[PDB]
Amino acid sequence: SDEEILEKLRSIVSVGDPKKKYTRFEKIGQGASGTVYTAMDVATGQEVAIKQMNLQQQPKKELIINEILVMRENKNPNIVNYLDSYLVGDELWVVMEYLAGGSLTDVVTETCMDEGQIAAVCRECLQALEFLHSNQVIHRNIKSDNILLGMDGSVKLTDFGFCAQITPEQSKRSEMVGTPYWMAPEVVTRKAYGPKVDIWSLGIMAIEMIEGEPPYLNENPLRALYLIATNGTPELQNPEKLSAIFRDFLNRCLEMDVEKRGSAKELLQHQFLKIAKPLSSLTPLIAAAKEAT
Ligand SMILES: Cc1nc(Nc2n[nH]c3c2CN(C(=O)N[C@H](CN(C)C)c2ccccc2)C3(C)C)c2sccc2n1
Repeated sequence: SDEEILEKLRSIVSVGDPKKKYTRFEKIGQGASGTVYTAMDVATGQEVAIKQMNLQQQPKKELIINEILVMRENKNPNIVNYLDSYLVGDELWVVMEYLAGGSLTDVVTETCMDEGQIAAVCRECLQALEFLHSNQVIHRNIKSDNILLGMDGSVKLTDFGFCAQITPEQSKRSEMVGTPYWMAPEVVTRKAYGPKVDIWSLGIMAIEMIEGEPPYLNENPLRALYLIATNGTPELQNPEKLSAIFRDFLNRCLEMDVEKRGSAKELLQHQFLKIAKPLSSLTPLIAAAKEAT
């Protein structure tokens, strides 16, 4: 019975020796959620990022299976590409594309962004969001840490461990999942929510690009969880620094009324995304974040 859920996971993964298909292994990161290596596809000569997790020691097969499956059926230019999976010696190896420009968290916490650079990032993310939302997938963990950057300034979404599928029959969801500071109020208050929670988290992510961090970050997770549920729409520290069209975009991402809050399809047409700079204008941000590290 359990955990015979592994049979699905062992049926998912590709077979064969990952050692044979990839060489030039170099460690690039090592968090609590695994360790990332760079490597070269012996075939195409292409560079890949391989995440290695301890298995059991995390876990949870139900949701890590969900992560693989969801990525496979949801390929998009604005989503970090999933390549392969291999289970070797109680380790789950997930081969992903390599983005060398680091994360949006490096940028937002070490640099200042102009409205043109923020609009370019918001656009790419909404493009990924509209695609997932049309395929009835809710990310539920949108934050700057899950935005990866290409050396050319490419903006791509990652981390599908927390996503959830939806149907016309079950159009909502009720689990208190995600990361506290980015969580929509309707999620914090255990109400039935929809895809628009990702829109809220995008808005908080925009606040990151503005102020360097999401609201209440000095407070502890539970304290922040309380602050969100009571205050509703978060206040900017210096709202007047923003153009009126940026403030409008923000207010529509952070609208308490789910019905009034924008959808990804809607927000892609907003006048704030007009003044978007090309993605090349992100490379000095990237360069700046690298320095001071
Ligand atoms: C680690 C690292 N990755 C880089 N680029 C990447 N290319 N491809 C990928 C990454 C990072 N990735 C990733 O899954 N990171 C997650 C954390 N994220 C999701 C919140 C992670 C990091 C460390 C340990 C476990 C899990 C993938 C998509 C494989 C880069 S660029 C400069 C430094 C750097 N350091």
